[PDB]
Amino acid sequence: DKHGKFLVFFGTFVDTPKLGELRIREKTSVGVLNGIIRFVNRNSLDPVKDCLDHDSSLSPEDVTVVDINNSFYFPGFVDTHNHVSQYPNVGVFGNSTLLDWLEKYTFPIEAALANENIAREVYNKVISKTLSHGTTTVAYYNTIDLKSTKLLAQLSSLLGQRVLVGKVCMDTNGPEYYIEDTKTSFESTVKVVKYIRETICDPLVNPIVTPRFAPSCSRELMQQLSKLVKDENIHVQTHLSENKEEIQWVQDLFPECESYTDVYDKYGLLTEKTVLAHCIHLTDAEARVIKQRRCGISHCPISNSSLTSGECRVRWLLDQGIKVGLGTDVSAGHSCSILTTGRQAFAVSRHLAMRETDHAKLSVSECLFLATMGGAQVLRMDETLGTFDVGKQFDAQMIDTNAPGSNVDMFHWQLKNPPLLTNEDIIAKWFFNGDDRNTTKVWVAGQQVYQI
Amino acid sequence: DKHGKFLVFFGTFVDTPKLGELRIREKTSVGVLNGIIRFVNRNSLDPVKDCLDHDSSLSPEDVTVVDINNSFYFPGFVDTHNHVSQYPNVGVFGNSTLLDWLEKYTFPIEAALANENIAREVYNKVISKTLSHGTTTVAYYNTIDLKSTKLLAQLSSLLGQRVLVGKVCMDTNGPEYYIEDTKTSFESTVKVVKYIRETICDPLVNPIVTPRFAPSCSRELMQQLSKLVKDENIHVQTHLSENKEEIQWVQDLFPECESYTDVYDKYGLLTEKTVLAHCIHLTDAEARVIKQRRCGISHCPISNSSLTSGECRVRWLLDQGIKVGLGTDVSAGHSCSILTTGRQAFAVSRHLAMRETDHAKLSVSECLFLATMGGAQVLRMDETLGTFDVGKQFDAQMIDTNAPGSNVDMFHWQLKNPPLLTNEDIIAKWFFNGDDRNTTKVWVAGQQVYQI
Ligand SMILES: [Zn+2]
Ligand SMILES: [Zn+2]
Repeated sequence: DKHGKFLVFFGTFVDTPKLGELRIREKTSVGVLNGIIRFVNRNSLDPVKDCLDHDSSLSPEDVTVVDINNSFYFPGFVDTHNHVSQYPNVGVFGNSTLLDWLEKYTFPIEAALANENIAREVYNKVISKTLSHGTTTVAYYNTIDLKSTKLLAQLSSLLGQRVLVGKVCMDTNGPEYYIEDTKTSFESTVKVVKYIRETICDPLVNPIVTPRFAPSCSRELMQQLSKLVKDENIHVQTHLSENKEEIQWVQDLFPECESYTDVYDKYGLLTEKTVLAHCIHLTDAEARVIKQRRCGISHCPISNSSLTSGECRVRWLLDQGIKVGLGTDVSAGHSCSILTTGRQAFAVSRHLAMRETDHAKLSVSECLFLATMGGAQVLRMDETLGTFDVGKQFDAQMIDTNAPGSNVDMFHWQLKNPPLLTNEDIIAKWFFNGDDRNTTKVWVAGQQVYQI
Repeated sequence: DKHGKFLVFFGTFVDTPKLGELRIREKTSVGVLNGIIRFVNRNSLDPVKDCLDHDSSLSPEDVTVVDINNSFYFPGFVDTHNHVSQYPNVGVFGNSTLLDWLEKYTFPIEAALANENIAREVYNKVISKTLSHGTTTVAYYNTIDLKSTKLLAQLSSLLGQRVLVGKVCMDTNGPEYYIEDTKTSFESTVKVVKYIRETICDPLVNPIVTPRFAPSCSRELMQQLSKLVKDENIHVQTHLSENKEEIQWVQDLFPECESYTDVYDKYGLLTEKTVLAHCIHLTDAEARVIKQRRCGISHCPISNSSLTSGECRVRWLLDQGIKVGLGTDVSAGHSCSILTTGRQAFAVSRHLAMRETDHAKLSVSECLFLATMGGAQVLRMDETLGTFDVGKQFDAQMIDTNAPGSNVDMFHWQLKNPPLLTNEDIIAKWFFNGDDRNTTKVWVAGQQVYQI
């Protein structure tokens, strides 16, 4: 436990303060106290003295130095969309697309997690696994079950991950074994919000109102949830414009509205803290509404490709000023890793560029931005998360490209006559061939929550 | 060393004898002697007795039992296209597409490997790394250098991997520091073929004539190589129809020919043992020629996406009766893993299916076929490689989904009321979230060449 202890981390710090930038700070000291970065000193010669210069009140006794050539600190990844309850089905989907996959795999597994013994095992596994891949902040969809959603929030608090935890709302178009009535769906949401805020009462654990998607939620439910969201200033998360059959269904179910996006708009769910997953098939008018309402988009490339949903037009969304982050979308996406997700965002953008010009491509640094600051923006936490900057939370991971078993390797003669690698090249090697085995330590709010 | 010892492997064996099939044989005994599978007995109750029943000459002393719930044998992967010399640049390519990437990264690194000290390090690393990912057979492009290509063949023999080793041929359109004259390019190819066949003299190590691609090879060189290929019955490998600027260049360079494919056809390089990498932008006429000449195609999805080359129409090629395998295409593709390659073939086929109907999608089992039997077909080795069948080589890997650090996990309650996993589902979980850490042992020609 590091509360009350002044920390200073010394070494190389890599982050992405602006889309397209990759900031690499060598031989740098980062002072941290009670989870908050207090200073960042490049070319630091004396990390302890940097702390004493920063605060007259300190003595050398009060300072803990943490010392990092092939290693660097990187911010924690932000997973803006993850159905923790679906994790038993990662890799399991066959030839199916969205609506068949929901019926065949997803409602069955979510219903099964009403068993607290199963749910506890799944939650412990997913929180620990995502942390081990460097995910420090995650927006979780759970299930319609109040009690299991409360357990997920409790275990999140215990294990030290930064989370938003949602009870899924479904009062229409679900199987009889896995559906709510309207009053229960609303009242259970009120209870979970109060329980998280007043009982769990942990700055790292937030509620989030979670209408599953428009086919699952009546107009009455959406309007009731809207009012709660407004009155209590709560995050919202839902799916939008993922699959062509889904979109046709929404049009058939809500023909009084102009579009899928207009359904959420008219029934009050589009806010500055609304996280919209997928957003593939949007019209220009829909994207314009999203921009105007200041919602954020969770780009889920692994799911989108795996379920043959489509290609998210990430550059087109960014070009309009919409904030975009990455989501794993477990289990439609098979991976718990936002690094894996970033690699697939890179690939998807090139499938689009094959037809839509090079403008559509995302660079390595842009994908790392989406994986960190982008997700922080989508969660309206970018003032406190996503980079190594004064005043922000020390949510961070240690990357060691020479960790045991690493698939990232570099020959001595490549390191600064044969061609030499830049620092940027080293980061790219981790981006493409790194995995969890290179994440050796993870900190959330300046507390070490994971050790390899 | 297992020569002279009758082996019997007992456990679960998984392979793909026909495209679209996934054959799972539990509690099965596979007898192996001097690299060759001698019997496959399902529901074996006594593996030693199975050997004694198979061969009257044996005594129990002569039999070595190898005993495998979460583990199975799978055939070795076949990497039909890998530029080992480019490995220092994996992950390093920036925003570039093919022709810029060649000039900026590839000719510089290949030239640098004229230094035997560098080359030896790279070859040891790539052979060991690919083996550790389960690749038992690989077709390597090296460089234009005779001596380093000989070293690669020598180290391949020493380390036990099954290989085809090519000296690259370039006598046109290269930098002055990295180009051959025609006579040297041809005569050095004659020497490397003789050295591999007569000096290395190892059934696991074969030569392969390697015109880099049409822009690099004069008409005179291609015709001279053709005659050698025919007279000495040698494999051929080259690139075909990867990138639109490349294709335009070929048309400008060979306007007497009808197409890129027609260049290779007219100058004699299209044979039953020709391995054609990429094959993205083929006309119907080109694919028809490939079918008629019985060439095989190396599908390289990671490279194709990363360099924004295009989408290989794998189903369309298979539909015409052309054999297709997988290639890593190190370093345009960042990964040494054919499992990673298979996952990306799965994804690419769905990008095509988004526009070309579900017919274009490849299943998990089909990708595992391309990764094993498909590559064996492309190399004209499918009678002896690619499945667990009598008379074939024991090129195999042990997959343990519970190996240390595994990202493939399964809850006890999922294993045969909550939904249960099939055997096929378990294989899919490894396909999507497995990596080298699940490959715990690798055998080539019935000799263990790798241990985790
Ligand atoms: Zn989702
Ligand atoms: Zn290649």
